[PDB]
Amino acid sequence: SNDMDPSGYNPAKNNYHPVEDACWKPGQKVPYLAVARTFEKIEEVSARLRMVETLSNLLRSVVALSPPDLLPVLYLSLNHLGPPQQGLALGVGDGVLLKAVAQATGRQLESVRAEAAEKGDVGLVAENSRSTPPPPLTASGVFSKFRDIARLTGSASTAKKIDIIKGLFVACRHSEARFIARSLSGRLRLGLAEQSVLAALSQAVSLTPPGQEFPPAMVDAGKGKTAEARKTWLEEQGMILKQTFCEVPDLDRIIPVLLEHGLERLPEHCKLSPGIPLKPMLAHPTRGISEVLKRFEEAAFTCEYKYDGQRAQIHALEGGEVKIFSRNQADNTGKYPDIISRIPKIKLPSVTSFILDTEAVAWDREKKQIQPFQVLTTRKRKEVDASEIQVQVCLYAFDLIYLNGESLVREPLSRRRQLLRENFVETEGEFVFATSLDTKDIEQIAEFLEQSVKDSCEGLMVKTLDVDATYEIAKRSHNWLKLKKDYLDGVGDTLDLVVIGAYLGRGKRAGRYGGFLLASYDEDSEELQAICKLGTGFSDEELEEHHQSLKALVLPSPRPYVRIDGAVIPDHWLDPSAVWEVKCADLSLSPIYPAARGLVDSDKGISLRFPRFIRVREDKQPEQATTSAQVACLYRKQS
DNA sequence: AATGTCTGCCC
DNA sequence: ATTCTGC
DNA sequence: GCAGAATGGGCAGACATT
Ligand SMILES: *O=P([O])([O])O[C][C]1O[C](N2[C]=NC3=C2N=[C]N=C3[N])[C]([O])[C]1[O]
Repeated sequence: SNDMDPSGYNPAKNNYHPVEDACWKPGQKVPYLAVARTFEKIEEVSARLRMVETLSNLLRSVVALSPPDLLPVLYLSLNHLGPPQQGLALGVGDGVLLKAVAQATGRQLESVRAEAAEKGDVGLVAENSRSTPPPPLTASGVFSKFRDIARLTGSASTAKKIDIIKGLFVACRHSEARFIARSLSGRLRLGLAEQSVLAALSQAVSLTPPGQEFPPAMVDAGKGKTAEARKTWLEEQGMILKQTFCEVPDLDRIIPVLLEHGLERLPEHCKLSPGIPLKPMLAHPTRGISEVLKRFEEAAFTCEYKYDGQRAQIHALEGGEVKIFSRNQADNTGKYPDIISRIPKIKLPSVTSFILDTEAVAWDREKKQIQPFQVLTTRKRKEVDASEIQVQVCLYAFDLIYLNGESLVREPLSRRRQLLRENFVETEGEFVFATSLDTKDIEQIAEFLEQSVKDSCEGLMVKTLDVDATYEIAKRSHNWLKLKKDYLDGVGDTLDLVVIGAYLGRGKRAGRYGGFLLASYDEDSEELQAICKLGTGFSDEELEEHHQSLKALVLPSPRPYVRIDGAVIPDHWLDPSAVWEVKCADLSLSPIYPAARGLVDSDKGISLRFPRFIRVREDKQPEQATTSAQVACLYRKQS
């Protein structure tokens, strides 16, 4: 009966009925166009609550009509390929994608490239493209082609990905090509990501319980509730799903349990366990110690060195298997044979399993001192052998999430940290507890902040010990504070840099400039040397003003005294004129930027770590910008 | 063999 | 990673 | 304050090209 064309699917309508308002039939694969139309409706709105309801409508229809497609539809909505620990990646960026578009349309790659840049969205290019009879795309078919792309490996694999991609585009109808392309480029731009997908899912399976006989007698379990009881109930079901997901961020595990046992019984089937990465506790920036004392009020807190390495979530399973996961739940085990072989040394004989929250820091065993993050990044990644490791690592342990088969997630940090100290064993330069200070005295805190930089850290992490001090990400994901010198007004490295070029903006930046190429003044050669790009720190209004004043400085070709070497050629070369104050966290030795090359190193120039716009220096012309010699001086002052 | 470009993921 | 902003 | 979307530098690895 339901022969509604998916082109008319409207998951945003009032009084959405999961069966009758779907654009597909019970037992039919969810059409990809149904997902694209949901994306369109989500795009058109800015209230996340409207977005969540719209997605929820789609999901309720999937649960009611096509339950096996729930997982692909969710992954499509998250724009992921599977669980984060499986390390599946498309291996497709704008390069492979635009080359695929060019072939599907007959156009030259430069033309497509130029249009994508101007429109700021590869989706608009693929959609408005003449594709110089295939069945309609389904959600699971598209999902599975994405996974086919990601699995393609070896010589000629790029051509094989382009072929799959072209096959997708030739079957696309209406808005499908826009979202296929946006999916492949990695930016859906819905205004809706993981938190809203979770809210939509918990809402969907609460209103339309999975697993009923068809047609479901219970299509809207909110209908018997007052508005206020409905809100309270959806919030509680949502919290169940979110807290479970933060401990087990694996839809492949969660969805079957959801579909079979329902959401209220989810915690009984999915729990934190070693070997499945969990979502890490994150930190909010603070702009000074006073801000720390106020945000925390009367809560006792501790300060810890903020080490400059990579987060390493170390799992030791019952039975001895050791896994190491990144901050993003990627499996880094194969990267760290040195750490696996040192686990025996770090725990008492009674420790049978754990999840440790640590920072892996590059460590010079000769000098017994910390090495910079840049050195850490020269470690091999895949399938590393333990004897060939050149850059040793020292683990700085700061949290214990799971111990001897018990979750510590609801334990306050005071207790988790005590359990860390009591059950684990320090070895200098191999595994040590984060340097810490428990105080509320500004003097000691300021001094400790100073000491951490002198001890080659970035600053401090500040964490309450007992008040709201648990590790429950679903309750507050940014429960910690980070205090870095470069956050403090007038403390960090600031530079005055010449804007030499602009890059057309993507997404909401389309039609203006999203980034800028900046240069220092090389006094000796009287040239401007590219030092970094810049794309954060301006309000939207400033960004519109920058575009409006700088488009008048656009040059057809660059000045001959403007050296950019390996930096990305700007979309618009700009007459050097505008001078901007830029803050950064650090200077780095750069493989591409020419700024100050030969003043520290004969071949490498210098770039900025985490540059951000502070303000225009309308009082300066290019010759008053920070010089390359000063950039070198700053770099050496880092020691 | 060597080099250059693209990508994913660290921050 | 930093930063901005509509809700 | 959340959640999301803009955006930064730079590495190893995987390919492509020569
Ligand atoms: O938000 P940021 O990504 O800048 O910082 C969080 C990040 O810092 C790392 N870290 C180092 N030392 C730490 C620590 N986190 C928590 N406690 C201590 N002592 C860690 O990798 C975080 O992800």
